[PDB]
Amino acid sequence: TPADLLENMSPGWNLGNTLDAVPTEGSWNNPPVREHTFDDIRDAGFKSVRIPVTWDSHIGSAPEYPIDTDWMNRVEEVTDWALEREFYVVLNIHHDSWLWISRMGNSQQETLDKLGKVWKQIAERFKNKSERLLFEIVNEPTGMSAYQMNLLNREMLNIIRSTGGKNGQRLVIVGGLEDNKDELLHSFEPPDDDRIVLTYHYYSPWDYVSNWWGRTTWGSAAEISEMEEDIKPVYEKFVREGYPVIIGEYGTLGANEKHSKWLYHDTFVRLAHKYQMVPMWWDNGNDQFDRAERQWRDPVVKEIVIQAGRGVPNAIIKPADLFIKKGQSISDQTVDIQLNGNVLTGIYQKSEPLKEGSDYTVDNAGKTVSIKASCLAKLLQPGVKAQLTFTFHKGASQVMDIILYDDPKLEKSEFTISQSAISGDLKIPASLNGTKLATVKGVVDSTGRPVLEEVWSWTPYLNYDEDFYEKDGDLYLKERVLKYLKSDSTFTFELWPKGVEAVVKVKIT
Repeated sequence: TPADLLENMSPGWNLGNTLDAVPTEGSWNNPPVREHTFDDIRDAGFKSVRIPVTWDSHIGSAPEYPIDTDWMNRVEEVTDWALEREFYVVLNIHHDSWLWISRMGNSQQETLDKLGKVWKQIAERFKNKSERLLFEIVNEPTGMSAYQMNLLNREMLNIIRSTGGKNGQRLVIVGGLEDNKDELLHSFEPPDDDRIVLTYHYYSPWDYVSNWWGRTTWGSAAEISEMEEDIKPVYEKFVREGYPVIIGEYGTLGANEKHSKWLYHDTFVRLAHKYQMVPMWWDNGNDQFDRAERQWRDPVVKEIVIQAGRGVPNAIIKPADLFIKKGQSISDQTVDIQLNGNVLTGIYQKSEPLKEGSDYTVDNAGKTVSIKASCLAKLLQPGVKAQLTFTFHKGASQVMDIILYDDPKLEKSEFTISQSAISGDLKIPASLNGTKLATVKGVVDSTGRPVLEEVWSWTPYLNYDEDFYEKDGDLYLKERVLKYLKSDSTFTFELWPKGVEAVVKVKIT
């Protein structure tokens, strides 16, 4: 049942940008995966792992398309490591989707024949593995009609089932075009098979999860309702008619603001759990778990996923970052808690409890905390001076950073660039003094229009990572942005806390 799949697999995590890298494992930002990484993911409490695999460069010539023996052995080695740790494991065909499977539209007979020969080999090799191994037919398929998609699912499923044995009953994961929710609802037709699982990916709102166009925060009543409105119809059409469902990918993709990130993950994973959908977290190796340091970049959001993935609601504090300016008058500070049914059990500085009464008070409802000013003053150069851990009877703890900040200071605020010597990003050395980068906008000085008008006409706000970023306290404008510059322009780096900014002028010769 869908309930069974949820109990057994929720929550999951993706081994992203690894076996799916191009041309081979280790070609991108992760080295080839080490066995102990699976021990670390198990320590975290994930019940399942998705192992995206890109087969492309390891597939031999027509007509038999033999998969390189060393590659097949490697994929089995990693898959076995995961299975030995009692994970439910999803094995797929990944970036092949746009590398060659998208030739389906223009050359179906040849492409479908090739994919069939590939799936037959994968199915044969993994035929005798535990039922904890699931096959996913193809990641985010594109370049074909909805009819072709349905045909592809049917034909590949038939190939897997025809190998017999344990593959006769193995769960197989199928979706619509682009693993898209709307396609699943409207153009997808379930194969006639009672051992399939449906899938879609979820990354909405795209501009929030990616921090595009200044969308730095998430969590309005409208946004929460829209998220449930995206998910509920898949439950109504499919889950309550008995189809298990896996959300093969979800998560933030560069969004950094802490409260919103925590709220987004708690809300989504709780909705997934509510509607009996298995949520599998996307992590490209730089997003969440640091495999080299063997620690999570944001431990709190991980604990939120682990608890919400088990149907345990998490309490959410606001603010998550408490900004106090150097020199400012220190008053009692209010912390609101969205309890989500939980009860606050204490507030700690590491292992040392704060004293209720003198350090802080709580209202009768237990959801509004006042941190007394003398306590704050004791807790406090700019930077993180303290971390307060809010513990709850159930669910993840919330950690609030106490940050002393001051006005950000730029060594240089005006830069000259020529249109013919542009090569690499523009570095803007800064002393951010405890502040954090939120977003950036760029305006052409003479016209008042967006610097990137040629691509995004409606806004001057830029996109995280592809246009701007912060690194080691310095600010950067990407080469992409510089190439669109025609005359003198002004960039406004908006920081946390809100209202703090740094203005940089760029002169064009």
